[PDB]
Amino acid sequence: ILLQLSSAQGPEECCLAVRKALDRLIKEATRQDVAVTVLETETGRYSDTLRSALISLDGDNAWALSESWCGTIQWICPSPYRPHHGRKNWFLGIGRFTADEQEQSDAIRYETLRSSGPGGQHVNKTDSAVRATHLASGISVKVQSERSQHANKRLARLLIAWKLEQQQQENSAALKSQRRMFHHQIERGNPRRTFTGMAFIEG
Amino acid sequence: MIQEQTMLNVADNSGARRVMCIKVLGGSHRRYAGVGDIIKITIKEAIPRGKVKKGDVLKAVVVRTKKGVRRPDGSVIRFDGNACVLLNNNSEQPIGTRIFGPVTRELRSEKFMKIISLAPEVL
Amino acid sequence: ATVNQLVRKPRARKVAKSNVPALEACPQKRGVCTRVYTTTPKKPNSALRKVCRVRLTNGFEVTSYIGGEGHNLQEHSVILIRGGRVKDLPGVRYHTVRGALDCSGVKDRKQARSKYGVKRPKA
RNA sequence: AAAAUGUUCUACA
RNA sequence: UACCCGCAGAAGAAGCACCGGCUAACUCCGUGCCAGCAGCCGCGGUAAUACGGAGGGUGCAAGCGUUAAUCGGAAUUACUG
RNA sequence: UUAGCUAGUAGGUGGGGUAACGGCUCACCUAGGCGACGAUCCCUAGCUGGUCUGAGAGGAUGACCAGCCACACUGGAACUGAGACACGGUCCAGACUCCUACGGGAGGCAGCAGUGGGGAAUAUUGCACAAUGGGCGCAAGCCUGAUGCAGCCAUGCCGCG
Ligand SMILES: [Mg+2]
Ligand SMILES: [Mg+2]
Ligand SMILES: [Mg+2]
Ligand SMILES: [Mg+2]
Ligand SMILES: [Mg+2]
Ligand SMILES: [Mg+2]
Ligand SMILES: [Mg+2]
Ligand SMILES: [Mg+2]
Ligand SMILES: [Mg+2]
Ligand SMILES: [Mg+2]
Ligand SMILES: [Mg+2]
Ligand SMILES: [Mg+2]
Ligand SMILES: [Mg+2]
Ligand SMILES: [Mg+2]
Ligand SMILES: [Mg+2]
Ligand SMILES: [Mg+2]
Ligand SMILES: [Mg+2]
Ligand SMILES: [Mg+2]
Ligand SMILES: [Mg+2]
Ligand SMILES: [Mg+2]
Ligand SMILES: [Mg+2]
Ligand SMILES: [Mg+2]
Ligand SMILES: [Mg+2]
Ligand SMILES: [Mg+2]
Ligand SMILES: [Mg+2]
Ligand SMILES: [Mg+2]
Repeated sequence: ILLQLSSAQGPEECCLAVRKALDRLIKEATRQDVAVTVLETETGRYSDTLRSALISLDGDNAWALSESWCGTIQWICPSPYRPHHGRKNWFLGIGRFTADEQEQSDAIRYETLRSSGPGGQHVNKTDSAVRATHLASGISVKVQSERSQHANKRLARLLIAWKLEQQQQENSAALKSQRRMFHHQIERGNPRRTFTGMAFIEG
Repeated sequence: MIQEQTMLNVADNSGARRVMCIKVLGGSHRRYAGVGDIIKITIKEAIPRGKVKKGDVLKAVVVRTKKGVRRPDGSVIRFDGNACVLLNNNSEQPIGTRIFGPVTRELRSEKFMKIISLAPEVL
Repeated sequence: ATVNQLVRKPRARKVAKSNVPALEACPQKRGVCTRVYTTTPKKPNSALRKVCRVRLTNGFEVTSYIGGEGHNLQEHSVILIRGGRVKDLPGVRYHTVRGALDCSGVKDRKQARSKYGVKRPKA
């Protein structure tokens, strides 16, 4: 469920390794009855190389697959892009994220009161501001930027919608930040699994 | 006869020097706390290294009042100042381990027998 | 250089500071691993060096190297640090003593054992 | 007249 | 008690560090910039006398290494200089 | 990268005080005294013989042993006394520990062992006053965790296997 294939800070060989490990995981999920779908996919200098990848899995068997793959993936291969480089231990990271959220229901609750900063007798006395509250959210707004109750109530509906939209936005943005931070917490050492050669020959 | 905003001295060694009653507990619209009464306090002054800290909101039992206590024969015992013993919010047991100055018999009850025992003198 | 100049202001000796200040001139210090992790050596080396962030009895919060192959250290492990910088890990000026208080000896090691806390194998 | 930058470790007593 | 005499029998009694240069002492195997070493210079990415084991060797030895600390080397506060 | 400090302060007279000189203290008078040859202030620290290192000059150091100093739960104070402002004396105050019949009392291992704690780390709740030394005593003798010894530890040096 929502893995993140990353080459951390490793070079184009780590990106190629991300592309090969993604294919290998495709093949394993298919033979193990799990479906794999790419969601976010960033590429390296070469089109066949993968800077990073975001993956959606499915099922209870998906958890077993994610447990077999999460961690550091080591690829033992001499560089195909740098002929006599010397380093041959490109390391990957695979880490599940579960960037999931629920669409809290439209259960807005309205309370219409007087307005702040009145300016006038009929205003001092009329109740035209509308304070809206999203139940099971914690979002309470107070719209008074109009002459009449009804316009404020409509603006309050739009503003509850907009504040839930932001809540979504900061939520997804914190997931963004977490996903990049994954790219900096990948220990290029103890491999969960090690593949060798130019054809990922073992597991 | 302690009410909200009243500053009490601290008859224990919890660390606080001055506390303020912010609520007289035990009844709607209750005005005053005498000796033996539990009040809510905020700590206004404390020693640098004590069990309690400045600004802490906790409980206290009033042990001395300048208003005094009446006895069944009509006698009254007054004190030069108002003083309380700090108590834990939940357990309502004293926080300090030492009671300073005298206390009175109105504390003689299972709630504050520890205070009574620790007190140097009980009027 | 002049004798008069030296009389007025003598040869000031170069004060030398310790490169193991957290030991406070102690051969070893006991500490608690606040965390155990791996890091990358600086150029031109490549590895996961195993280090522990350790809080010592004297309050210092330092990073220590965990030498030998394999270790059993986790958080809240109580270890000894002896000092001695690991050149290619910047900011790592102490070594964990293998075989001291929580840190195991290195498994199946046969030579330079005393350096790794390994008991003499019996045959 | 105008002319910017440059990838990486590099072997050999 | 020291000390002396008798008894039995080689019996009861050897480890630690190091071996690329500094610095005395080198090979094989495992490993493949991993694991690891390291005081410095630096080693390790398949032919590693530098990692880990073994054989051999070197130094010390009921001790041997490491860490800390002071002086030395440092004429690197220089009076000598 | 602390430059000014000082009013009993510096000196004098006199009185008092001390075992004794003395601003030691007091009264009065004078207006001085210290400071760049570092006063004052701040931080650190027991000092020495010595110890380690060093060719030496130096640098570092002051564990043990010996001389000196200071301290004796913290802060004060005096008493007794030849000698103390007194480790195992007194008085007071404070913190802490304890006893209490709640009125009030008790205590101080930085003596030797030992315990807990702290710590990387440092030992036995031993034997004996036989010796040396000390107190008291005419002496016998008593007392002496000084001391002599023993225990534990490769902690060091040396010797041996
Ligand atoms: Mg108007
Ligand atoms: Mg109206
Ligand atoms: Mg060795
Ligand atoms: Mg550019
Ligand atoms: Mg050689
Ligand atoms: Mg080695
Ligand atoms: Mg190679
Ligand atoms: Mg090889
Ligand atoms: Mg070598
Ligand atoms: Mg030196
Ligand atoms: Mg010199
Ligand atoms: Mg006189
Ligand atoms: Mg001191
Ligand atoms: Mg010299
Ligand atoms: Mg004490
Ligand atoms: Mg005292
Ligand atoms: Mg007298
Ligand atoms: Mg004295
Ligand atoms: Mg005593
Ligand atoms: Mg003792
Ligand atoms: Mg102990
Ligand atoms: Mg301890
Ligand atoms: Mg014992
Ligand atoms: Mg005797
Ligand atoms: Mg006796
Ligand atoms: Mg011995």
